[PDB]
Amino acid sequence: SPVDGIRRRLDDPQVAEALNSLLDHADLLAVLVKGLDGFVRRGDD
Amino acid sequence: ASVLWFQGGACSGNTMSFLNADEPNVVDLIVDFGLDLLWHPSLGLELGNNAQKVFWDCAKGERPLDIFVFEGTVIEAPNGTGQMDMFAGRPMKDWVTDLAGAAQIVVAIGDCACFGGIPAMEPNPSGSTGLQFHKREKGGFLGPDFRSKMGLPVINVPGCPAHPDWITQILVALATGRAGDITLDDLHRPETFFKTFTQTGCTRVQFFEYKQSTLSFGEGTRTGCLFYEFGCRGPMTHSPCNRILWNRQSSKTRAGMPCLGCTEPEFPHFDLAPGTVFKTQKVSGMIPKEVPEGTDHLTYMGLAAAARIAAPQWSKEDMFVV
Ligand code: F3S
Ligand code: F3S
Ligand code: F3S
Repeated sequence: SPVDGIRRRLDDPQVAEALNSLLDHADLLAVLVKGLDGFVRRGDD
Repeated sequence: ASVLWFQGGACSGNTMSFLNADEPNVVDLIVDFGLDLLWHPSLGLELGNNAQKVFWDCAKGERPLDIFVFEGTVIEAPNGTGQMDMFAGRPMKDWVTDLAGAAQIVVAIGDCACFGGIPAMEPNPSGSTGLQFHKREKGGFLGPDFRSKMGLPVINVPGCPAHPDWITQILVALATGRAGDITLDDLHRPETFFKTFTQTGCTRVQFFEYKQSTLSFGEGTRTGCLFYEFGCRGPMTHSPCNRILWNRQSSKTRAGMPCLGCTEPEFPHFDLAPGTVFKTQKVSGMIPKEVPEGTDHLTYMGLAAAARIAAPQWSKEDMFVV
């Protein structure tokens, strides 16, 4: 199945390691997108 | 601790500022801190020969002189005679020589005494100079190598006038056994007051950071920093004017007046030449001739452009609102 095919990558070790590393520095991604949102809402300023 | 306070080419502003002292106030300083004010031209009871007796006893060592405070310039004109400042039967400069040589500590209060100040502005008709400085140049009237009997150079409490705390807290420190806590900078100013800048504690530093200029006086000073259009010397001037507020209320910069850099030995800067009063001298109309202390025009200007582009909206609006 397509969705179960991605659910299989979820239990794939290397894929899991990379995703868990993305969840490690998730804060940084959140802050950069928040910074971009901020910059956008101050783009007129 | 006996204190003899003399005035040379003074306007008595340092005395008046001193009289504004709070914590301690001047009366409590004179009475309750063991500082025996032998005489002061604005406050001493003695006149004429009784006053001169006090002065001569201090000068000749008949009575101890712990602190000689000198306010005003050492006037040397005409022709080095000092007769444009005759005090108690002598040129004031002769009194200065004797009493500075007699005192345990010599304190020059105010730019006039520290560095020559306003009277030393060209053409300097009075031949005014400071005790140990003429403007930035060390030596003044007493010479670069003058030391009081406690080994100190002239303690320069600059300002025009000095803030009362700049002298009173030094006097309290001397009176409370904390003389050893007093460190002096290269201009012999107490570092406890003169490591900071006027800008330190200025209510407009955020505008400075974001390069938002006050554009006009009056209500125009409800926003902005005075550095760019009014020649504020705050960032080039060592003082605690925004740390220890004047009259326990304010400071020039808070009020909207540019700091004139009066604690600096060059004061008045540029000798108040035309175009330099309440104006920022600029190169090519954009670059200040003088940048903040320790900065360079290229990094300053680069950071200034960056700060302008990233400026928040509030930095571009009135903040000292009614
Ligand atoms: S207050 Fe007056 S005594 Fe000199 S330092 Fe300024 S002109
Ligand atoms: S921050 Fe304040 S000290 Fe002057 S340079 Fe700006 S008004
Ligand atoms: S002119 Fe002088 S009193 Fe303070 S605000 Fe500037 S150092």
